[PDB]
Parts: sequence; C-alpha cells; structure tokens
Amino acid sequence: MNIFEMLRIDEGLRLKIYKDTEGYYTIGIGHLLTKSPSLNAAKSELDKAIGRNCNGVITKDEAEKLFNQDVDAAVRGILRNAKLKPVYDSLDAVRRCAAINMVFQMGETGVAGFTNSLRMLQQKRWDEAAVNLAKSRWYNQTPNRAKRVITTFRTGTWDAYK
Ligand SMILES: Cc1cccc(I)c1
Ligand SMILES: [Cl-]
Repeated sequence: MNIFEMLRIDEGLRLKIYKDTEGYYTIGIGHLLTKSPSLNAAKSELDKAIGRNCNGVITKDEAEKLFNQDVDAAVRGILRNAKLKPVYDSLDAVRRCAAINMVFQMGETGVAGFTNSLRMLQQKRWDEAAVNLAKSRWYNQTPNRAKRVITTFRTGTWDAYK
C-alpha cells in the first residue's frame, strides 16, 4: 500500500463531473473543481485544468495525472506549513499517509481545527489522538472514511484498507 492506492480506495474514480459528499462539483479521483453551484463554472474549471475542451468528461490518463498533481500539492502544503511540518516529520511512513489523506480531503486550512490532535500525534499518544480526531464534524459526516484514516493513525498499519 501507498498513498496513491489509499486515496484511490477512499475517493474512487469517475470520468464525468459529479458531486462530492458536500454537493461540490468534482471529477476524477476526488478532484474538486469549484464550490460554485454553477455547472458552467465547473466545466470552465475542468477545461482550464486539462487544457482542452472536455465538455465535462475526461480520460483515465487525465484523471491519473490530475491525481498525481493533487497528491503532490497536498504534500507540499504540509511541508510549507509551520504547524504541520514538525508533526509530519515525526511520523513513520504509514502514519504520514494518513496525514496526507486528511489534507487531501479537507485542505491545509481545513485541518486547522485539529491543533490538539496534532500535539497528541507528535507525542505518539495514539489512542488519545484517535479519540480526539473522532470528536469532529469530519468523523460525523464521513464516518467510514474517518474510521479508516483514524485506524491508520492509531495502529501505523494498513489493516483498515486490507
Ligand atoms: C491530524 C493531521 C491532519 C493533517 C496533517 C497532519 I501532520 C495531522
Ligand atoms: Cl464515509
């Protein structure tokens, strides 16, 4: 297992514009297009991202290239963030994947409310961090996804994905 396989499981793959769990226009492997309610705005964002007139549909190769860019952007966001980088650098490789997964889903600033969890993770207090992570809108709105990610933080294994 690696971060790409983990996120492909969590996000799936769709080649036409769809709505995510919050109602936002998305394509590919969880690539957010826009938070605007306008499908025309979403189609414009798609064409800009792919570099051709897509009319709302992409190829598998295009979806995979967008996905590589999005994972790269999540990692770079962690590494540039003064609050996230020291925690990330303290983690083993499996738990680092759980961190990238959260940033991919919620953004560098969407994890801003997890200050107490970050401290517990840096101290390697895994059970306490797991309980704190579950006291969140994230867990209550996407519980199966959150349980898999939390279990990965708690155990440092891939057991939730196997
Ligand atoms: C809990 C969490 C989420 C995103 C990134 C890190 I480092 C830790
Ligand atoms: Cl879920």
